[PDB]
Amino acid sequence: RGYLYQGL
Amino acid sequence: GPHSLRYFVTAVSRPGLGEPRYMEVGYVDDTEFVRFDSDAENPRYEPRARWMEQEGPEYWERETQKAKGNEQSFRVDLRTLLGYYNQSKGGSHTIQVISGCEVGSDGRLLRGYQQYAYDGCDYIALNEDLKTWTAADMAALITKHKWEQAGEAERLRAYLEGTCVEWLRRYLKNGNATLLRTDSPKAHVTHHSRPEDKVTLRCWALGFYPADITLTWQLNGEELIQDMELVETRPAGDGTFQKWASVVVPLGKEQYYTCHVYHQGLPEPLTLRW
Amino acid sequence: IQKTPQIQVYSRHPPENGKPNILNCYVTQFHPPHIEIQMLKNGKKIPKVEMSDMSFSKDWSFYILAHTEFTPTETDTYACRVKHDSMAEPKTVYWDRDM
Repeated sequence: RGYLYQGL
Repeated sequence: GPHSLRYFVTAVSRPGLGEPRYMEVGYVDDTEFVRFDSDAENPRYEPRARWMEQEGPEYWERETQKAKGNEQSFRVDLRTLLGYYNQSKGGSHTIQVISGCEVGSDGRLLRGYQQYAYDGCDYIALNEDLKTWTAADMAALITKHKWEQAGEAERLRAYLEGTCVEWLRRYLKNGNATLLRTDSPKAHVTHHSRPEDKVTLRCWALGFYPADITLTWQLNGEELIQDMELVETRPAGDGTFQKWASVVVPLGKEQYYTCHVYHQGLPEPLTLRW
Repeated sequence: IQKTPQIQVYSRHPPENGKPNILNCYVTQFHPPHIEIQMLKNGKKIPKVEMSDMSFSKDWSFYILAHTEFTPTETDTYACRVKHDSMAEPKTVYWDRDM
């Protein structure tokens, strides 16, 4: 299960 | 032994050719098990390992939706970095991320991680404490403070010790027949003549799994790792790996050299000589 | 930064005429990511080609595998032709069954 990345 | 769940994500812009290409590749050790490619005819998360057929349709629906959110998110990321670095809108740039967790044989979390890279260089990364970040430059410093104010470390930490470890166990359970197996390497040595009464000896190791393996040439009981030539262990296209190590010796004295192979599938290390 | 790819061509098992096998072209340690990999058989592009095992090292360089099923013959030749921004000119690596 992958992660929901945050904006840089 | 220990096991790991890793995700390799890459976002690369191509000004003048549309949106950036977005990719996601997951591994449950050294075996690819899932992937997402924005360039596919119909971009969606799909299985890459046979045991992944054990996951319901909802799994693929959720992972696809998330991947798509990630894509948009990274598209914006590339724009943002252009500003951080004051770069032109006409050049192609790359963002790389690697996140995952490792667990011991008992299934307990051993380590979590997440590191970003921009144009091939370190950008920002989560420290081992899973509580703070480390920025490689002042651009990554802007992101650090952004994530700090948004409590992103807490979110990430919850995922790493939470969702990441738990789904890793489940994957190892469902694909145990594949992930928990051991394929013993099959070796052999080749002989090649050289212009100088010199002979090249190459030790080949094939059909093994996992990928971890040690190949070392001997002479008089002393390892010649210093004069050894090799290639990084590589996938053979069927889920197994192969590797080779060579040594240049004087013609006529190839019998004094031996190749030693160590691997979980070898109760006792292999010993070969031409 | 720019890194020229390391193209390696090899088969699953030792080559045996008439015996099914798998041919691999592992392109590694390159940057940027944009690359073009073509598996060729007798100078002709192979259609059945699966791309897999994509990843990057700690160095951040890219690694990808191209593989296809094939049954070696004595007169059949295979090669991998790669196109990367660090080359200018396509590089065609030949499969050496005697390596």
